[PDB]
Amino acid sequence: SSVDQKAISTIRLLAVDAVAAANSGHPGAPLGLAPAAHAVFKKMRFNPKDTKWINRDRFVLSNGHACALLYSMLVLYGYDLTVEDLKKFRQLGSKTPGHPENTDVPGAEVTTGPLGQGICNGVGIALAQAQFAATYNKPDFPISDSYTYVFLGDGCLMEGVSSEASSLAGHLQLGNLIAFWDDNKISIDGSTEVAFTEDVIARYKSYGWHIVEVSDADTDITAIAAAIDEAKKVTNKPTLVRLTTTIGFGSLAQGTHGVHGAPLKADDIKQLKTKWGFNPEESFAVPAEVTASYNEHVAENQKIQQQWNELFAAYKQKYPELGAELQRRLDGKLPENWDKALPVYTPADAAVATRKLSEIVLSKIIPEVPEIIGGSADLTPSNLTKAKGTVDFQPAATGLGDYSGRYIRYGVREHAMGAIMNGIAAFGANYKNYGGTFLNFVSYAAGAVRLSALSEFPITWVATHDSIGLGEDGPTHQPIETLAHFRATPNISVWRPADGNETSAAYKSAIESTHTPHILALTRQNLPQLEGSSIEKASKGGYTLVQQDKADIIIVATGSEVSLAVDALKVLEGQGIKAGVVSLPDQLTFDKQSEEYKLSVLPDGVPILSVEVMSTFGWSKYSHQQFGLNRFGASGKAPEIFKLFEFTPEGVAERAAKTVAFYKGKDVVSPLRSAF
Amino acid sequence: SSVDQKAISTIRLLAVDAVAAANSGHPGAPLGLAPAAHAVFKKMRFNPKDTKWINRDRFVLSNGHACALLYSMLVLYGYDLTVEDLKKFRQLGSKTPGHPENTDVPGAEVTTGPLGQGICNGVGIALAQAQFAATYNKPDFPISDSYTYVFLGDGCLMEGVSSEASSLAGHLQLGNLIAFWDDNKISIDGSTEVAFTEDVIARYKSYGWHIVEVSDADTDITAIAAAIDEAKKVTNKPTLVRLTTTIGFGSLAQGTHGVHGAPLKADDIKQLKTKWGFNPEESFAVPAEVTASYNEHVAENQKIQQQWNELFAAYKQKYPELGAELQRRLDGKLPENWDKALPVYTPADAAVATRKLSEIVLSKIIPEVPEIIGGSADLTPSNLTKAKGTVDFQPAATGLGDYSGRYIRYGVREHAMGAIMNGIAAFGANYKNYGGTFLNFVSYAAGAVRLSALSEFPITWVATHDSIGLGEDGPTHQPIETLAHFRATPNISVWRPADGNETSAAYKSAIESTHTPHILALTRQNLPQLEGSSIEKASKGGYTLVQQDKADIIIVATGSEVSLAVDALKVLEGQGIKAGVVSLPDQLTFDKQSEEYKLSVLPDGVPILSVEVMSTFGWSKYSHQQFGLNRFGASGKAPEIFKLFEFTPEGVAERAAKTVAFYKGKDVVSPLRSAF
Ligand SMILES: Cc1ncc(C[n+]2csc(CCOP(=O)(O)OP(=O)(O)O)c2C)c(N)n1
Ligand SMILES: Cc1ncc(C[n+]2csc(CCOP(=O)(O)OP(=O)(O)O)c2C)c(N)n1
Ligand SMILES: O=C(CO)[C@@H](O)[C@H](O)[C@H](O)[C@H](O)COP(=O)(O)O
Ligand SMILES: O=C(CO)[C@@H](O)[C@H](O)[C@H](O)[C@H](O)COP(=O)(O)O
Ligand SMILES: [Ca+2]
Ligand SMILES: [Ca+2]
Repeated sequence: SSVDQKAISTIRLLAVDAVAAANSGHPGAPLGLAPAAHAVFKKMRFNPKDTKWINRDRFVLSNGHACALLYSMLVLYGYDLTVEDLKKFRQLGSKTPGHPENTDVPGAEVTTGPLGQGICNGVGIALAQAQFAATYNKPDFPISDSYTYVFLGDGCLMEGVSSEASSLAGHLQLGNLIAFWDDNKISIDGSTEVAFTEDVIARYKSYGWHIVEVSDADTDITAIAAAIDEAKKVTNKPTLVRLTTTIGFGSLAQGTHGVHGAPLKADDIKQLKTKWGFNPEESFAVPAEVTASYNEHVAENQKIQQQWNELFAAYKQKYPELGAELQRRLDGKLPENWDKALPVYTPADAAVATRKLSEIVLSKIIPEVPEIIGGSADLTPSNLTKAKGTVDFQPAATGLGDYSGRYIRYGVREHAMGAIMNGIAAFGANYKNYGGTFLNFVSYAAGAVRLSALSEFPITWVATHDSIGLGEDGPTHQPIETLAHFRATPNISVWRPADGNETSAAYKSAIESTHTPHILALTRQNLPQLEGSSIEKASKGGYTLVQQDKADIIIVATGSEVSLAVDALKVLEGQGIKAGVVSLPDQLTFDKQSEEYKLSVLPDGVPILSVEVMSTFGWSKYSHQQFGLNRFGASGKAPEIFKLFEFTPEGVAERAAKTVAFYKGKDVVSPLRSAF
Repeated sequence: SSVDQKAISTIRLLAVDAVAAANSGHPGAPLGLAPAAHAVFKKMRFNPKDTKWINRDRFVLSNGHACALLYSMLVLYGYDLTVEDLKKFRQLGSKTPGHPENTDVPGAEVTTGPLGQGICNGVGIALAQAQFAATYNKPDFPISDSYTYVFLGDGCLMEGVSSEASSLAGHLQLGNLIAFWDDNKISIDGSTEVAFTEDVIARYKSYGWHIVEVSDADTDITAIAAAIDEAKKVTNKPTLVRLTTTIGFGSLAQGTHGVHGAPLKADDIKQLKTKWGFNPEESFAVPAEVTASYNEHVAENQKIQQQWNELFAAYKQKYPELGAELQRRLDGKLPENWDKALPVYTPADAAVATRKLSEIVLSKIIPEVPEIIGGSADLTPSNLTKAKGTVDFQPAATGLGDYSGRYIRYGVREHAMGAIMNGIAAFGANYKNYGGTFLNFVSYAAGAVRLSALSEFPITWVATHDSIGLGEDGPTHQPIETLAHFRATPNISVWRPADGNETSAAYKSAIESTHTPHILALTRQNLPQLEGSSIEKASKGGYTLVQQDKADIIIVATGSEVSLAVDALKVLEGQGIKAGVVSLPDQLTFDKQSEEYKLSVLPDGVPILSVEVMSTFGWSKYSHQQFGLNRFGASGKAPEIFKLFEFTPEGVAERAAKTVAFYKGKDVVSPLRSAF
């Protein structure tokens, strides 16, 4: 009460002092949201000493620039983050980076800062919670009953990705999602009147959300707590709580854009402290009564988790099969020998498009690995991402699925699908989740994909129609730059399998992943089964498909161009040129192999030509010369497009012959060599 | 009447026959939207023989997969597109590609197919029209009074980019925008009930749009025409017309997802023809009464344009200064010697961040070039994109600006900003428009940026905070992959100027552009004025900044790393190594120079090391070894991040020395050489 007010002041002043010490960062939203943070964390169930308790409530700061607020809460509650870490806010190597990162910050569920992402991550956490609860809960066994609390600002509400995810969350009736809009009428460019005058509340009602409005969120923590209680009674709608706040509340500069994103003036900090009963000569004060009050809540939460552990033990007795499955998932382990379900092919099998091979893999592994769920952005019958016989993830009230379903209809929402996948991964419980679209439209989701990599989440894009091989839809659909973009992003495995065995290797990697997102670039068109491919060899990312001791040239290729390279080898033989072929289904996986393995694939002393029907960027890592497509495509029958751009056996052979000639009398060393 | 019905049938059957001949494409939405297309084009003012008449109404097919409908309208109205072109729908090299492309299709204002883009392009066309009208119209001189008509589907309404643009368009009170939702309750994955159950109409009202609902848009062309008349009376709101249609109307498979995206069965086409009075044995029928009726409307429109030409002549008499400016703009010519306003610097001038240099350029050229308008995605005081003293583009009713304003508050809406910029460029009248955000968040707009390149639109991104040099905001804000992504996209000039003179060259290129979008990657941090830079040399895209005959190594760098390379040259001199320095402010501009010019910059016989604090992808085009940053960044003071990653004079010198050693006794040829 008095202690509640002191806690709020403590939070506010820790945040302002952290910004002040860094002389960098964002004091405004922390000042405005400290009452709400105090109220929400008092309602949340969490263990600072076990950040991975699966039935914890989750908190996401979607307005991630406000992270001094989050860090202050985590410090006050005794997470593995201290006042000394706050004093190192925004400093190189600290645990308090300028935007929250789940890899570095204990209690940061996701990485935010790029606006709009966190609320979508919250949708995914809530989606996973609903699916998890439907899969495991039993009468008298509420294994999963947690909530997902999200703070977001005007910036997040302006980013289209949040509209996508909010439309979908309302459709999915996600009643355990409770989001709070920091309604402070200020963004970087000033008043929201200059660019953001829509009726946000009316829009959220149009999505099927419940609304609670708190008119004085600067002080009315009673109403904020009551809004949470109200939201919990509305079990079939996500709730948006409108928190009408003053940005920078208490500052001389409150209610202005100047308090958004720069440190307060020293005299402003002094009057903040004196107004709230603190010592203006002191920084980073933590009144012991605040610590005590917060510790009481932690102790209660720890007793809740202790009881949850006993509930889980009793669950394993009453439901031994589900209990063992749940234990395995919480231990982060896939089913024993699950990969024996992966399809295997021989060169005698028929040609198949890698999108169809992907369908077949999914159909075999989904029944074996319950923690696989996924969907498509309105391309299910084109991406081939649904296993026959599975049920869609939908609220049962719709009649269209159930929360125990495993297939998500994302609609035409690639960016939100990407960020929702990140939230599903962030939920934990070993979820291995995927999302289908055309490769060219993965680009719509770049904001989220990049965060999958930075956050180290094992999400998977099923990215079909990978090239000019899709044909008639034409250049607005045909990737050119796309693989280069994602390969140039740290920590993305970009698999472009050539055939059945390679597609199984790509899935083995994607599903086994624990820290690396995957993009599977798959074909519309049929490709032959290759002589020399296997799951084992393709699992190395790059391998020698056709070994030619005494090669005059090695052709390195991916996907649809491996078969082309093999056909070019035969043309070259007729010209008296001996070629080897390397298949490079994943450059990242290949890069992580030993130097000796990599040199066995790309040796010294032989010219290497790359062939891939998109950008040549990156390919000089593996080749001396590069045959690619650095112009936009065309609308026509796919074989005619390939002929137009000379991606034919003869066109490849011609460039291979020119490569052999270009290096005659030169000393050639592997592209893997470098000066540093 | 009877002729109206025959026209609608003609449109429907041309579209279905085009799909049938290609055995590829999308018959459903063309069948459903033919009544609306017929009605809208009858209300539109356009000249098939002058696609660039500046006061034409514009039409945008945002659901671009429905382009057989658009092509049928263009053929029937006598644009430079014939039945023979329709017979070549989706065929290599035809003028009827599988999605409309403004470069290839007469009467296609923009390139659509990637969902959500076209409606945003329409917002930009309407924005430009409003700004253009406010700038030039005078009493009795309605130089510009045209409308922007957009067709869009459920897919476009699900893509977040359309929410961004619709929020902004409602805020901007764009009363000459009239959009039509194809409300057919079907997408690729089936019924919209599976993923898209929001109250679209309520959402559009929340943005401040006017609504008209047409309950039977399969037949009620009277109500569609009346909806247009109603929309035109609402001058301070964009209008959404809900067209309740049956996808594939008339087909045996109408009302199903199967009619969305594959050819109809032959017997289905036969019964379509017989039901509508056509010969089932005939394809591509064009009844002469339809041609006649459409020609009447063209003739009336041509008389309207003829009168507009006389109005323009009278305008030039009454308002000679504005008239000459308008003529110049319609001739596609910038003001004579406008570039004399570009700022010029010497090495004696102070260090300045290239974001601040950009502000100064804009402040000098905006007063000289009226066709420059632009804005920022809620980063105006950080991107520095507004010239002091200019007025924002806002409806005057808000009191916050005027439609004659030149500065757009886009809000936190990068993707819509990108697509709106494309629409402003598509309007014509020599508009040279720009949009500011942080470089890392240009990625949120990749869907639109790619279309800027494919559409050949001279738009400009003012992309500040380009690297780890931004410091404390950390890795969620620091570009790594971003330049590689856009450089790998065909037809994007990616300028990364090092200093004042280079920044002026970058703007000279961006503003003179007529077919190439520009991204200007600009710094937060200060950089020195370079000895050896000039507008003239930087205008070549790459140039020798420090010439060293007898160089042991050449260091090629961009942006902030050019000064670093110059400092490394001094360290190397102390180690007995002579270096030259190349500055490469735009790789695309450089690539377009003559081979002899390029070789004068990157000669044979000398190792070349690239230095740029982001991905090394692409750099092997210009260098033998590459020093870059292929991992994510860090949150800290920027100079400490540079030190951590060894982007220091000593760290560059060390790698340069290792490069010299690596090539000792090797024959080195320019990276510009290739085997083919
Ligand atoms: C995708 C993206 N675009 C731009 C930014 C730059 N940026 C950070 S905060 C911010 C404005 C935030 O306004 P709001 O969310 O209302 O925060 P508040 O001012 O209330 O603290 C912007 C534009 C960003 N972080 N992410
Ligand atoms: C950004 C983007 N994502 C995905 C696609 C793939 N695609 C084309 S049409 C379409 C569905 C369109 O549904 P709707 O707009 O309702 O069209 P209709 O079925 O009514 O013809 C999809 C998902 C695309 N063209 N663009
Ligand atoms: O327009 C689009 C996607 O941009 C879709 O309809 C796309 O054209 C699909 O290829 C068609 O629906 C046909 O699908 P598929 O034969 O490629 O599986
Ligand atoms: O959080 C964000 C952007 O992601 C913004 O507030 C960003 O941090 C800006 O850098 C701050 O507002 C400070 O701006 P500036 O000093 O870099 O111009
Ligand atoms: Ca705000
Ligand atoms: Ca539809």
